[PDB]
Amino acid sequence: QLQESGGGLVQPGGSLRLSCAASGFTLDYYAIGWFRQAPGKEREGVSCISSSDGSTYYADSVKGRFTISRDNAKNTVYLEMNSLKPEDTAVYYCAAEAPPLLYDSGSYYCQPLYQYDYWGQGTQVTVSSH
Amino acid sequence: QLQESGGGLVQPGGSLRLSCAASGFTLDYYAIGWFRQAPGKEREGVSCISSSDGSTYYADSVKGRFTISRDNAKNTVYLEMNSLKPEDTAVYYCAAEAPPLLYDSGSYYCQPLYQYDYWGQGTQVTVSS
Amino acid sequence: DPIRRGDVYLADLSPVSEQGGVRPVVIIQNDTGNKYSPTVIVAAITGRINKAKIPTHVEIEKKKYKLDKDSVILLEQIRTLDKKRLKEKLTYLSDDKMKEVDNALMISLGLNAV
Amino acid sequence: SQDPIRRGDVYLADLSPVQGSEQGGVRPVVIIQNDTGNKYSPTVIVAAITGRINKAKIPTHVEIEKKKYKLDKDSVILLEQIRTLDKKRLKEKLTYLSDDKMKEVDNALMISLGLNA
Repeated sequence: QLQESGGGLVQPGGSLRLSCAASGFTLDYYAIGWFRQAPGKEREGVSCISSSDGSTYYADSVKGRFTISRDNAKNTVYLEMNSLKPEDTAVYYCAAEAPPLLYDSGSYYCQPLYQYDYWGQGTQVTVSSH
Repeated sequence: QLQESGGGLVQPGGSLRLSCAASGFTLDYYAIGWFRQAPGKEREGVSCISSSDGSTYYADSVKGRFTISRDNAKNTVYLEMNSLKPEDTAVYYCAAEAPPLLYDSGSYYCQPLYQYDYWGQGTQVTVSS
Repeated sequence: DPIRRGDVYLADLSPVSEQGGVRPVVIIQNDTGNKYSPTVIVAAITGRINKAKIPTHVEIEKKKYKLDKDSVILLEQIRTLDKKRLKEKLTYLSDDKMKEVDNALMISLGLNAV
Repeated sequence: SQDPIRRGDVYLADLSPVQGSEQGGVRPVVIIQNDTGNKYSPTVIVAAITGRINKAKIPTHVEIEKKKYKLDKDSVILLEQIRTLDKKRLKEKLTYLSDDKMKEVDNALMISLGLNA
């Protein structure tokens, strides 16, 4: 179903690119969310977009550093993460919500409790220095 | 003041006419409600009318038997009580709400916990049966 | 008729991401206000979706409440209506279902903070 | 709209149009939706504020003293007058209500919606 990858260990200031591919359904008709789970803290919606490529939400902690983009030719969604910080260390999840959608609002699907239809397996992102 | 009158003792099936008169001010722009209080029982709005006389309310237990009407010329609001039953035995109060008014709904001012500006000393109504 | 809390009414909601159109709603105002007030408070019901994905939503089965589709009550989509907008009463929600609505309302209006 | 909408904020909001005993027009409102919804949802839940009356006469009304909260007049919060607004209707933020005042708002809100089970 929803396969994600791209995580790793990076030093502060580095960049990564997470990928989220779907097998068996078309992501272009779905709301897509990127969530991160830090140890001991609530799930945080970091970047979400409705099935329309024109209603994007970004968390204020990642505004200007993270970029979400859909590749309808590869049935894949990406989270480009630049200027990474140690506070970005978490397990990152992508998630897809099948239509019909109640709201054309990226922010609505980025709230912590939203139960998406499909979830990725998660990938660890670690940003640290000696 | 706000002064009620017309109570008394009647047998089942009798009739009464209560009056609610104001002195020193006019009731024409006020909302007026009739409330009754029975021993051991709670308070219920019997009949209420807004400042306009299009919206009138009657409690279900008095519909078809009680009639409210304001006599502006006499600065008085009457409650005509027909087909009186023993369950109508209570102390009857009238209350008046000065403008401004929020809603033009008689039922709104008959709800149990409305805080009226003025009210009367009540009149005893006894029916036995 | 009488208007009771938990009743499912067909109401003309237009004009209004606010939900609009002659749509089903559920009475959520207390019963004292449903008797004496000229207005009622209602929550929107939608048939676009069929699952409650956040705890402010409550599902209702069409096989249980004489309904068009499997619908979702949106306890974040609540509005006060003049009673003249209530057209036809369809059914009412059981005490079990209204308890979920009450809980969703507690979350939606943030009455859960201590 | 606003940038940080928080529960208890008093916003100038556009309510036009309404019909009947509903409260409409550009008027002050109080945000009563939880702060997670205020952040992520496209809409907010508000209770209407009126200046036509300034004293609370029923249990679902809460007063606002203008000598405390910077309003035109002493006003009344109408917890029987609730509606969900698209966030674009929120014009200007006037102020916000204190914790003690929102306690009264919460009580009237529980009475209004019959949350006494």
